[PDB]
Amino acid sequence: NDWWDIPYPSQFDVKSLKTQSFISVKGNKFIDDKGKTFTFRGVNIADTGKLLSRNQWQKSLFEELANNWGVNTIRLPIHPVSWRKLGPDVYLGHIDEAVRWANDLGIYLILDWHSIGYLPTEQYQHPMYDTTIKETRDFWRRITFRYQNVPTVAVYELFNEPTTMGNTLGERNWAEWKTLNESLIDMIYASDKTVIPLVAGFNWAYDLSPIKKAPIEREGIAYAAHPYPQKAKPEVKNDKNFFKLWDEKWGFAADTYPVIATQLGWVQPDGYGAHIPVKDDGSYGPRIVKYMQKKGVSYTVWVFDPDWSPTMINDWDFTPSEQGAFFKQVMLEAKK
Amino acid sequence: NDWWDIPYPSQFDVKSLKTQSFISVKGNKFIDDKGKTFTFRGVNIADTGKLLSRNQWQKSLFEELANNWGVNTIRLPIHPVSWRKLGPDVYLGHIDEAVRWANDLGIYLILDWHSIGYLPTEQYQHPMYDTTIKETRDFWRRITFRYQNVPTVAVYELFNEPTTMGNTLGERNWAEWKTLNESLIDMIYASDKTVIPLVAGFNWAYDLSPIKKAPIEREGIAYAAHPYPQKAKPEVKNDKNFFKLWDEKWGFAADTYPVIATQLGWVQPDGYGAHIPVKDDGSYGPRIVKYMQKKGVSYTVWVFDPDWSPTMINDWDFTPSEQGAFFKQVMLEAKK
Amino acid sequence: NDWWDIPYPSQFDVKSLKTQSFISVKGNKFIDDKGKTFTFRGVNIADTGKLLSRNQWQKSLFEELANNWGVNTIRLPIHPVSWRKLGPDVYLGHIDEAVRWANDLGIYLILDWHSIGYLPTEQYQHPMYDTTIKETRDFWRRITFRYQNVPTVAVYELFNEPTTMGNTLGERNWAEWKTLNESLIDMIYASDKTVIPLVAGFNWAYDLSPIKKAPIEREGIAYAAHPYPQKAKPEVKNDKNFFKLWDEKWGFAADTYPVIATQLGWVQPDGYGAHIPVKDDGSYGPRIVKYMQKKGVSYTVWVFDPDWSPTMINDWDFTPSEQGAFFKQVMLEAKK
Ligand SMILES: OC[C@H]1O[C@@H](O[C@@H]2[C@@H](O)[C@H](O[C@H]3[C@H](O)[C@@H](O)[C@H](O[C@H]4[C@H](O)[C@@H](O)[C@H](O)O[C@@H]4CO)O[C@@H]3CO)O[C@H](CO)[C@H]2O)[C@H](O)[C@@H](O)[C@@H]1O
Ligand SMILES: OC[C@H]1O[C@@H](O[C@@H]2[C@@H](O)[C@H](O[C@H]3[C@H](O)[C@@H](O)[C@H](O[C@H]4[C@H](O)[C@@H](O)[C@H](O)O[C@@H]4CO)O[C@@H]3CO)O[C@H](CO)[C@H]2O)[C@H](O)[C@@H](O)[C@@H]1O
Ligand SMILES: OC[C@H]1O[C@@H](O[C@@H]2[C@@H](O)[C@H](O[C@H]3[C@H](O)[C@@H](O)[C@H](O[C@H]4[C@H](O)[C@@H](O)[C@H](O)O[C@@H]4CO)O[C@@H]3CO)O[C@H](CO)[C@H]2O)[C@H](O)[C@@H](O)[C@@H]1O
Ligand SMILES: [Cl-]
Ligand SMILES: [Cl-]
Ligand SMILES: [Cl-]
Ligand SMILES: [Cl-]
Ligand SMILES: [Cl-]
Ligand SMILES: [Cl-]
Ligand SMILES: [Mg+2]
Ligand SMILES: [Mg+2]
Ligand SMILES: [Mg+2]
Repeated sequence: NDWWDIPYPSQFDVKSLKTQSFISVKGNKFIDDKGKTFTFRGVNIADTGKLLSRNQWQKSLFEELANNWGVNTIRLPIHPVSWRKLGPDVYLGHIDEAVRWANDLGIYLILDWHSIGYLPTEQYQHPMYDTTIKETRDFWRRITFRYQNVPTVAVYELFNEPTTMGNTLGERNWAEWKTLNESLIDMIYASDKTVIPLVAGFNWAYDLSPIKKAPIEREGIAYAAHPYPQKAKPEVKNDKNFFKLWDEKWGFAADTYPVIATQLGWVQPDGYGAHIPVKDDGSYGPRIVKYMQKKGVSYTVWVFDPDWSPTMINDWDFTPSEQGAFFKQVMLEAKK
Repeated sequence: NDWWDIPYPSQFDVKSLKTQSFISVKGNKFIDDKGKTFTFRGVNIADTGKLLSRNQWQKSLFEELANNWGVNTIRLPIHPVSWRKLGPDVYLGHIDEAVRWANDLGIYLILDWHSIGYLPTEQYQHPMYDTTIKETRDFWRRITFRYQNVPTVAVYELFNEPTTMGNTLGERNWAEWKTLNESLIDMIYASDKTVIPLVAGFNWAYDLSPIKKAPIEREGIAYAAHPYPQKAKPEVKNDKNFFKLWDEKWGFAADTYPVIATQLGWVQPDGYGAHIPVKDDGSYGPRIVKYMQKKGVSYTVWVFDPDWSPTMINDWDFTPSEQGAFFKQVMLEAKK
Repeated sequence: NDWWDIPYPSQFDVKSLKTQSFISVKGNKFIDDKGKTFTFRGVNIADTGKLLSRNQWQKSLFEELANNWGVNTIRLPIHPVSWRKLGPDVYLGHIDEAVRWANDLGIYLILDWHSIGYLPTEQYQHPMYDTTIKETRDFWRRITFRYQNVPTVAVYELFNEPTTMGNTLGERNWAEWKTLNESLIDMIYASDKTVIPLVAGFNWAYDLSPIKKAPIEREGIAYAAHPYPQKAKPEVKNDKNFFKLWDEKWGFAADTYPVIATQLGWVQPDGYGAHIPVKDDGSYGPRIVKYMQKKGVSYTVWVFDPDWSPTMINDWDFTPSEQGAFFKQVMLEAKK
């Protein structure tokens, strides 16, 4: 009504949660607050607004994943268009639901500001990802305040997929991107020092190689990787050659910092919603899992949804897709 | 209708005003155009839009202040949300009213772009204060053009209360803020060299100390200070200790440049709309007045409104509040 | 409907066009792809949205110009307010029409992002020109993608008229403007290397003199000039004195780079829609044409419209205005 009476914001009520360990960074590993090494293992679900539109934003979704798919983590890809469409207040109210659901089940959330493009020039792959530096800062300001001292919310993934699309969106420049990530980290750490910022490299969060010489100059962070099957292109398709290429671009990072592969997965080239870079004959599955397990790398498969591809499920009865069936058994075995 | 026919803007008609002295900066003082030392002494009123909503935007308001409260100055806190809500054209049309009313009564206006936060990152304490560098420049561009050669409009207070809220809004950086103020000053001086820009420091316009080594590198400006009672926190509460702390952070500035305390005031801790940093037992009143009178510091008390706190009045019949009664007698005595 | 289903954009179908030479830059000249020196000679028409509003956006308009006025070029001044009003999708669909019409007639288009002001501070002469760096980049991103490999679209005129209006809009700074143009060029060249970027100087695209020491550091570009009659102000009004002043500020550029005078023209001081800087007794016409022909300078007269001034026509039956009659004969003679 009267703009001067608009309330100041409130923080999530931590008393509403059951006891749950905080996850933290220690050297190249995540650890829980009992000191035990921890690996994020789980899935993406679709944007909250997408799920709400078909009445699929429900605790039953989290229960299925925790109880039947072996997950300890769900990644929420918050699309800026949806953040605007629902509005911050309403969107945050739904994130609160996810927090309570995850907490009840003893699982963790990665909050992902889900854009694709080059934030320093504010140019993007598609309008669903459109944002500004101002809006991006404000999202992280609001999130960090609201979820202060909440162990369930473990990771703040600052910007899903940095890319300039062959420099059509701007001139990719590591120093500039590094500085902007450091700026976001500083805002976050000023508000909550317990959360783990997750930083991505260029080429759609595939190339971490700039961190060899110029890593982000902040402690307690982890690095993202999106090792989709068609990103590495060896002439001879075997474990050794893929492993070497992955090592060069992103895997080396796990020697020094924790790494979360926050997107990975495949569909057959003639399968549902097939597109570059997610097409594969299936051999990628065992290979990427072997690689990640060798390096202790964390992961959230894309995507546990029957509409968005590559799918893990064929329907809302959770009939597994090819990749779904594969990762389900991997996660169930890892949980044991 | 057709965007190509939208008129270019017009300037305030100076022929509509009665003769009134221009106020200017000379060394550490303000002077009128007869050469006599001048002190701004007055009050804030509420945002124009707030007053309009209850039909309280009236000349009778200015008349009460000039005739009965001893003021020579009114500060208008133009909130960006209200600037947008009324629209520039309509808001400026109401500022024109204030100009004619003030001019008729021989009093002056401070125009305050009333935001709280960190403009370089475009992050703010509350959405009522939300703005951008672009909108802020445009506000000053429009204001400076419209009120060219108008003596009644004396001071352009560029940004009410700079703060990063413990670096949650961004990393406070004096060089960056100094440069941005210099940029705004350059736009203003390109359009009207007679106006006085008023520059604020960090910690909600409390800390001017960076100007000891790095003052804004422009002539004819003054500095703002917001010495609310709870800003200085001496262990022993007496004149000497408060004076020393005020000296350290803002009072020293008055030795070299003119200073306007554009917000100050108090309410009892159990009084109406009490909040940090405006709570005091009342002893602050005599103390801040003694301090300002000693240093020749100008001031506008916050706020001459019965709804917005700390109030100077309890109702629209102008029943004085505690601080209202106090400052009313101070201003009346100073006017004599 | 559902934002995740919003289509990715498509490119203009080059198979829809008849064969037409590409125009390119070679040293200080334009050449066609047969190697012959080429001069752009033509007119501006009004903004597409302006023409649509009165049902004047028609192929008949292009046919009149190509068949009866001797043009080989039409400049389209795309106003940001109109880009927003129609929306990118609809505006681009109308530009597609112009492409097909021009191509059919064997003539070329200059696409002009038609703003006036200082892009680095995002401050402008009038709201019809209002834009941001983000919107400007996005316009060029969309344009370059859509018209890839289209010979008909020859020139991308990045920003119509740079000016700070006496530094009221910001502090003019060549290094800053040069860098921003280079940034836009890099985005464009990443998407289509065949197009010709057209760069403007300060003082409403009049002053190219900064390029003597600090030219844009990219190949294949041309420079704009807007030599309106009142821009040069010799005390003695003859060819020699105007030529010298034009030489100093913009004409020298044609010695080293190709130049397009993308706005020029006049109306009598007591004529229709007369204003600075377009007022002249008519002697300017022969003088500017003589000057341009001497230097091999390309041009598009402002403006072939009966409402927008200075006009080339008095009505939609194409009754020529004074300047219209003059330039019509110049262009017809040049075409022969
Ligand atoms: O396009 C060629 C280039 O592709 C590059 O890979 C991109 C890839 O990283 C990206 O991965 C994710 C997106 O992050 C995610 O948003 C998207 O979700 C879609 C979903 O696929 C649709 O079914 C649904 O309707 O809408 C959602 C919207 O979020 O899922 C993909 C993984 O499938 O996807 C984009 C295209 O969407 C890829 O462009 C690659 O890195 C380059 O090498 C390549 O040139
Ligand atoms: O919040 C803790 C921190 O407070 C810091 O002080 C801030 C103070 O400087 C600021 O002063 C003014 C505002 O500038 C002014 O906008 C506000 O007006 C309110 C009014 O109080 C309400 O009654 C009304 O409904 O809405 C108007 C909107 O303009 O009045 C205050 C003075 O009372 O106020 C803010 C809070 O509003 C303070 O945060 C302090 O500097 C820090 O040390 C402290 O940590
Ligand atoms: O104003 C004083 C200053 O004028 C400066 O010249 C400007 C001049 O370059 C500019 O040229 C073009 C504009 O680019 C173009 O947009 C405008 O179109 C108008 C048209 O004139 C109207 O009839 C119509 O209704 O609306 C369109 C909107 O696009 O046409 C002019 C040429 O006539 O025009 C502006 C004013 O419109 C000039 O300010 C000059 O360079 C300075 O020296 C001078 O101080
Ligand atoms: Cl990239
Ligand atoms: Cl594909
Ligand atoms: Cl601060
Ligand atoms: Cl309080
Ligand atoms: Cl200029
Ligand atoms: Cl004029
Ligand atoms: Mg947390
Ligand atoms: Mg004035
Ligand atoms: Mg082309």
